[PDB]
Amino acid sequence: TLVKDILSKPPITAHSNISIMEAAKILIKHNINHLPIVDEHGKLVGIITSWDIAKALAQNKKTIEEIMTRNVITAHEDEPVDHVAIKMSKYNISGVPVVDDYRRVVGIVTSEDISRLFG
Amino acid sequence: TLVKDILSKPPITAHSNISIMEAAKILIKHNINHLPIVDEHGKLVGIITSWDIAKALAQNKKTIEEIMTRNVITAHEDEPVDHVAIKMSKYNISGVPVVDDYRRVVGIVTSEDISRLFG
Ligand SMILES: C[S@@+](CC[C@H](N)C(=O)[O-])C[C@H]1O[C@@H](n2cnc3c(N)ncnc32)[C@H](O)[C@@H]1O
Repeated sequence: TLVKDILSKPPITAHSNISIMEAAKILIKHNINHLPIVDEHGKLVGIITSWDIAKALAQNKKTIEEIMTRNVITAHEDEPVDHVAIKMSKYNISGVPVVDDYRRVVGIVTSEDISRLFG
Repeated sequence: TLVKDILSKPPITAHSNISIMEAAKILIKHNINHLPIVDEHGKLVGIITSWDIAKALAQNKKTIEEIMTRNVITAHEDEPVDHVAIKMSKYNISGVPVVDDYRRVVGIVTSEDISRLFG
């Protein structure tokens, strides 16, 4: 079971220059809790969840780039699913962006996406 | 093991008239993702998570009352811990406020609390 295999839908990403409100609107619109942030060239630079929306409000930040998590735990398109599951238990995270060798975001894998593949 | 036997900290609550930003500050300060909302008597009236903070910002809500979830599953201090775990699975929830005879909040049990004891 590789990752590039189990991807079912397009990636949803955002740029870092956007407001906290715009980011929140994106989460709600797509009903997602993980939003990979890409630069103007489509390359991964960070990640946002609803926790970071709360954190931005608490720290009085205006843009996503001031609050996004910059050390992103990722999976490779050619990576095995079990390794991703272990990554997610180890770091206690529930979503990992899937990247290629050029750092483009090809999708995202969640712990619900995985929950299916084990049960 | 009753609920009262596993509570390890005081309750953390907020009033319904506080701003979205002020609620967000409470979540971040205490590193919690569930915030029971109470009235002037301390009676449970709702609950918020960081997801609700995001929802509120997206919708330009001003206070917590405008976004809080009012349909809140609870536990009593004298309820078996296992019965709380059963509720979490049954209603697909991750945080259960613990209430007393006046419906005041005396603590909260989370999914992580359960996994730490019984995972
Ligand atoms: C308190 S931790 C708990 C993790 C929880 N699953 C969440 O949604 O955030 C919250 C932080 O995890 C970070 N985070 C979530 N997924 C991540 C990932 N794949 N790589 C790096 N950081 C991540 C987010 O930036 C957020 O600020």
